[PDB]
Amino acid sequence: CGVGFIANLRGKPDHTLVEQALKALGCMEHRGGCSADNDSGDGAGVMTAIPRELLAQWFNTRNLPMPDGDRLGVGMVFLPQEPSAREVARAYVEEVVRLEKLTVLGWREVPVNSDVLGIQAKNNQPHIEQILVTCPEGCAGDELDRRLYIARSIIGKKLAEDFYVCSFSCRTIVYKGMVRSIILGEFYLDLKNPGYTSNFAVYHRRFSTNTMPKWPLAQPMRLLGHNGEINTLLGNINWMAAREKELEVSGWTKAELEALTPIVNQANSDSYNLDSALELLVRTGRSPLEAAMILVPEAYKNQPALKDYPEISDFHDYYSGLQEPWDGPALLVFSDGKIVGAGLDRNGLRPARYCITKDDYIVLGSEAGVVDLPEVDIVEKGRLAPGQMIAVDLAEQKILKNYQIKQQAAQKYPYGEWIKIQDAQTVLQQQAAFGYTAEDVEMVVVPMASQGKEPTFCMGDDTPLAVLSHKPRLLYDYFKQRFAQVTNPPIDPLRENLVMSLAMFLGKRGNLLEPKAEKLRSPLVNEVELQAIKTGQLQVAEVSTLYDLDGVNSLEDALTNLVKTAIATVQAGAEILVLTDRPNGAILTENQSFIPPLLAVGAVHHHLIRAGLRLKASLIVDTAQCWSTHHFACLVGYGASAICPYLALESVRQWWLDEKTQKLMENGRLDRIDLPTALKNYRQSVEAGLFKILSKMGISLLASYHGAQIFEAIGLGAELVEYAFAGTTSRVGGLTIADVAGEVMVFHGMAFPEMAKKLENFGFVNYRPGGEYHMNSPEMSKSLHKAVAAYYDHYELYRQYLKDRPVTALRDLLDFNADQPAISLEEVESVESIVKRFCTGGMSLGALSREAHETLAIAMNRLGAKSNSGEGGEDVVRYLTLDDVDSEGNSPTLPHLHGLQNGDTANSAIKQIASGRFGVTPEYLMSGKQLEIKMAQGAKPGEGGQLPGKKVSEYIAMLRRSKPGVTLISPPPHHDIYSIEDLAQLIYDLHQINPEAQVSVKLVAEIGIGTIAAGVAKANADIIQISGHDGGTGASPLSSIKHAGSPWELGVTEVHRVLMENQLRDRVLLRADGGLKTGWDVVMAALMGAEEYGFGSIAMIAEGCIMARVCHTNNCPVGVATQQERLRQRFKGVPGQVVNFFYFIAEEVRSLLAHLGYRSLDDIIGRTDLLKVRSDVQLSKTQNLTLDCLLNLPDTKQNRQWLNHEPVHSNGPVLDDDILADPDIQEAINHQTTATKTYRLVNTDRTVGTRLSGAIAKKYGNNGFEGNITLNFQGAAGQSFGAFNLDGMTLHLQGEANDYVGKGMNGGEIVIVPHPQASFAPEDNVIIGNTCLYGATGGNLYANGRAGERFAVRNSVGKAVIEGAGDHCCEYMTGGVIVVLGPVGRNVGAGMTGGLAYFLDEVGDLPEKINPEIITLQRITASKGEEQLKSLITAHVEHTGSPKGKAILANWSDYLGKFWQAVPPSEKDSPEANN
Ligand SMILES: Cc1cc2nc3c(=O)[nH]c(=O)nc-3n(C[C@H](O)[C@H](O)[C@H](O)COP(=O)(O)O)c2cc1C
Ligand code: F3S
Repeated sequence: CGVGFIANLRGKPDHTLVEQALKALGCMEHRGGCSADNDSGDGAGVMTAIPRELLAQWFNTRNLPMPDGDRLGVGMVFLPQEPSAREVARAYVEEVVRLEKLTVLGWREVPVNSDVLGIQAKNNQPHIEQILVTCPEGCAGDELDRRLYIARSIIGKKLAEDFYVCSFSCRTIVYKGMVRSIILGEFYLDLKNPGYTSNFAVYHRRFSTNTMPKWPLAQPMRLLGHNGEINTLLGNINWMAAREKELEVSGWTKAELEALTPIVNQANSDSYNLDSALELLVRTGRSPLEAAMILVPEAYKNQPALKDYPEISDFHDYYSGLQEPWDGPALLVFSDGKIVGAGLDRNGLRPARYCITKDDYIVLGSEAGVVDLPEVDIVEKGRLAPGQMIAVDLAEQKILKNYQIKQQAAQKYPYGEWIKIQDAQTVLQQQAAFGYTAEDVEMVVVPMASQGKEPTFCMGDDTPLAVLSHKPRLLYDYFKQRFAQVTNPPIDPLRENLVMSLAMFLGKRGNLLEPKAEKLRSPLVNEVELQAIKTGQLQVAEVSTLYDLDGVNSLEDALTNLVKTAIATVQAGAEILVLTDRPNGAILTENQSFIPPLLAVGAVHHHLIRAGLRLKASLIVDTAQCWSTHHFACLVGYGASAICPYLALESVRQWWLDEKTQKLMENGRLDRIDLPTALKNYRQSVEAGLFKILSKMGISLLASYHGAQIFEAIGLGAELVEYAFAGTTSRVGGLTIADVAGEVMVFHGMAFPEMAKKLENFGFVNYRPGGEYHMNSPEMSKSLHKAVAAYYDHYELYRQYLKDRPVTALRDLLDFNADQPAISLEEVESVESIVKRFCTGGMSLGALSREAHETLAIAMNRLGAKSNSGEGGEDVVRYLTLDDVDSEGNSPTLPHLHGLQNGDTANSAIKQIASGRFGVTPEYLMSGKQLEIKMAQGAKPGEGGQLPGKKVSEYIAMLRRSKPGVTLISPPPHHDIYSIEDLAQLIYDLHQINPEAQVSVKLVAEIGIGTIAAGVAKANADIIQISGHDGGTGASPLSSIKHAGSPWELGVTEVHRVLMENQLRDRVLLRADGGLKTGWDVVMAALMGAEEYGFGSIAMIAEGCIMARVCHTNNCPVGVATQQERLRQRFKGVPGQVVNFFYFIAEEVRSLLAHLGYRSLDDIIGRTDLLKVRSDVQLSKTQNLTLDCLLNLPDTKQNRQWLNHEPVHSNGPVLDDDILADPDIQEAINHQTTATKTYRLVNTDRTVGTRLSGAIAKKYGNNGFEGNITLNFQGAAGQSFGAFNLDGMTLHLQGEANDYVGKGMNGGEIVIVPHPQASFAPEDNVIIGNTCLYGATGGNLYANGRAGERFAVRNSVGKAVIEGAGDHCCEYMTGGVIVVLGPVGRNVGAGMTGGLAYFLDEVGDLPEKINPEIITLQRITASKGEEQLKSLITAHVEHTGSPKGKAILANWSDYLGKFWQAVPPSEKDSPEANN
């Protein structure tokens, strides 16, 4: 979406504003979507004041007296087209408008031209009329709106696509529609009438993820335009909706509150809900600014910019207790009519530029150069940093973030006033009972306890799902974490922790609406915090999570009573309920059985909501059965406000208090571990894991994660879910309350009846004979390895093990159901033809040895399929076909590979763009048939790539242009894609640089993917890939391998269905992967919707992986996942083996096509109707699964056209196309020419100069060019200005630019300069957006102006001078030189790992702001430092003329003093930070 406002303070309403408002929506067009029409838009809208002049003519014609401005009041109404129904509708409006003592002067029909709508939108178009109203008592502004608010909310109970009130006020009005942006005024004629005039205007261009427009969903709402995604929606709604009965305020009546009855609702969009909630806060006596701060509060902690403002620190501390944040990225834009303004999500994930004149004429919006003021008169040119609002007030005043927040700091204050004032070894079998296992403690509790970080592992989740396994499992295991993919970003929990919190509030949440004067650091609480708390504010009835045996028979009863006990106890005054499994002291064999802590905490939490009582108390779960990071997050997820994991804490006590352990600590394990540390490590590890999990979804506060239920269950059933976990999806439906009972029995049996010596080991993490099954055993793989190596008996073995297995994934419950006669292999398409559909899938060069990696590329190239470069860059040497190959199978260009032919190439068909941008270079991008945006990977969705330092050889360091020793943890988000439009932009950058390349977007299966893919389709992508949780990794958290992401059967299916329903299916190719190792696997993926099929681990195995499982170690005994030369030498494995492997899989595909009866995989894809549920299978845990989700897909027997895709989507006529169209092809082809050109830019002009860069890149790679093409530009530049700039390319910006300047820049220069006619201070005024220089790789950027956040985010070699910045300055920087000449927001060094930066922060406040995890603040001390800093600060001036530049430069000897230099422990010893 795009958004803004325009305000005029010092004038009376004019038309120009309206005019400008509309022009501005024009420039939002790329931030918006269109329907299947390619024409109707996802929405476009405009809020203004009442065009009291225009309405004047209605009154005249009717011979009627026009009421006072404060007393007129106007409904913009969408009504049924059908006459009879439109009168029923009209009669209702009036029925209720009359029910508040109001009077209807009548209706105005709204002049429209339906002829410009696109066929879809026109088909759907409601009939639009404005109702004009008054109060005979004499009501006014506030009171009238108050009544009108009540009115619209009542009419809202009948809301329908045909029947919706867009706005009903005496102050503002909304014209909005399913039109494309510049069509708005074309459609609504009122907006092109010179009688239309307003002081302000909010505008909004929407971007939806479907193709079926609903007029109400267009969007400036009744009160705000909202651009973003509430990632916490379910929680926020659930809390908000429990407030609903006890609403209570100043003289608002109890029946007037019961009138807004449901002020929020799961079925509406985050935005309709936000607007609603925000509305309620305003109508009950707060200004839009304040209420925003209540619901979408800043991150206030550690903010040195609130030194002088302890008011607002306190007014957040207060509310932080009352109301959880509506998280997710968000630019809000609102007007009361009285006030109008904008503010950002806590994290500042959307752009927001403002512009101000001498006459306080203000202009905010997602983009800089949009409403065209006369620059000679701009006074400020600002932006909102994360948290900031900016506002206007009718009494002619702008209002910057600070006065602002102070103004509700001043009032209702009590802030910092009312705040202040507020022994055996039974353990070894308790442990069994509560479900502990040999591995749970050895592999998880211990590592947390000893190293203080949850364990790391490799490879994918090999074993079957909880509901299909035969081994016992917790209830926790049935819940997979959901995470952010395109729709919204993850945040970095380590680099950006400063923004989060695990605080939790034990008080009962009172009244939001009344600020009356009348707290857990972390959710984990020790036996100490627990004693402490059980004193606390209130007493705290234990409810037995326990129950006896026989007679009071089932877990069904025990649950029931617990709820009743719980309900009953809360009624009787209890403000905290510790649910224990340890009531009155002890756990027995007669206390025979538990309510699993997750199942209880859901029950009491939902049942209480149904009781209308949750806001009353708050929940502590006091349990044994909770030790693992995930465990904790289920709990907080479904209710728990805090956890005392009394047994986990206990299992650490016993471990450290043990001879074996105590002994090793004297030599072997770290005897730097007093029991106080072993425990302080155990929790500090639990905390880092919570932080992590939240971040996977972009969530800052456990307070927000709390109600919200950020999971998708798999194998829970219909009633089980409704009872305990209401509103969580389980599209597969298994476990009954009985069945969960039966499971807890399975390991209740084994601590009690029997005997206790060591908890059992079930091969969960690591293959074992006795234990859980694994698709990839060291044995299956040696047998497959020897099979490929020949050219049989190993397939016997090999397939054998693959028969031998139980159910493992959902495709196993399925089977074929042919609909045509069997056929002969000889009719079927050839092995050669199928093999083109295969992909080897993208494992990084770091992760794998170059031997292993280059080999896959060769076999894949041979088959005419594709392999994939992972996130590691690619060695340039690879882009060349081999001649040097000789008789022995060796070749000088790649001396470490074997069995090469002479047509061979090791260049990767697919080239990956991941969050770290590691190799991402103009020629990189250009050697590449396809380009992949890695949104996420199956082993670890919310997270980002991970490369232990051990593995960063110099080679890897060279390829990644990063530092030899140093660990590489890439950022969770791409700093580039904070939203769907953002995605759309990156695709366009890519199509822009290599128009020839297809662009894929790689997602992980999880509920919601279908909706995301719809958007990706609309964002012009060429291929979507669905990865399952199955997938492999060279290193991930173990919790993640076992807990994040759903199965690809759910992914592909959903993507396939939603795209078909949305009519986008033809737009896009579907690649599926995750645990595919077999013809049958491919066929199942095909039936399910996939057209291409990916293989990681088996390609690996086929090259010689055993399944050691030590990838993260650098030890592959076998040369595959190491960088160690010794081990690499052991690499057996030749392209021919991976070639032959793929030919097997193919062959097996041909035979399946034969039993099914079709000639070609093309004929099969999507024919889900060829699947039936299998006759043999029975599970151990439940009677069956529901498989509607896999079987009910769109018929595909006839409609097969979606299977024909255009070769490559295009960016359209683009400015670069003209540039590349004159006398330039000379400066290029004659390797050495100068060329100057000059052009006007408007901010539709995106990615400028990038395609020229590609054109040069393609002919002389990164460095072959000695030309001097200069392109000077003027105006406001679009996203990605100068991206991937080469040497020999210089770009001039007379003007300003937007986000991502110099994204990917490789070489050359970019110079940006306000326009001379400015009269403002450059250094004091913004000139560039967020994420400039992103993964810069060389080149130089100079800019007189501030820049926004993440300046030089992942800079590897780029140099720059700017004059101020937002937060996250130099975020994951790694090399190069950044010079900043003005203030700079906080977190200034997060994970920066090499390179030098020099600030100059004269408020002197810099070290309070800096991130201290790694970089060090020095004062320039070494001369060559000076010399480095000068020539830069000088260059800037020679390219620019900077005033602050020239200043320092002539008083070189003064500013140079306190003026800090940032040194990563790595440039520590270099001629510029030492001597
Ligand atoms: C050792 C290893 C390293 C991987 N590295 C990456 C990575 O660099 N980027 C990425 O998108 N996927 C990576 N993957 C996942 C693959 O892209 C692919 O999706 C996955 O291997 C398919 O699952 P499968 O192993 O079951 O066949 C890696 C997988 C493994 C086995
Ligand atoms: S499991 Fe990994 S540790 Fe080596 S054996 Fe396979 S590459």
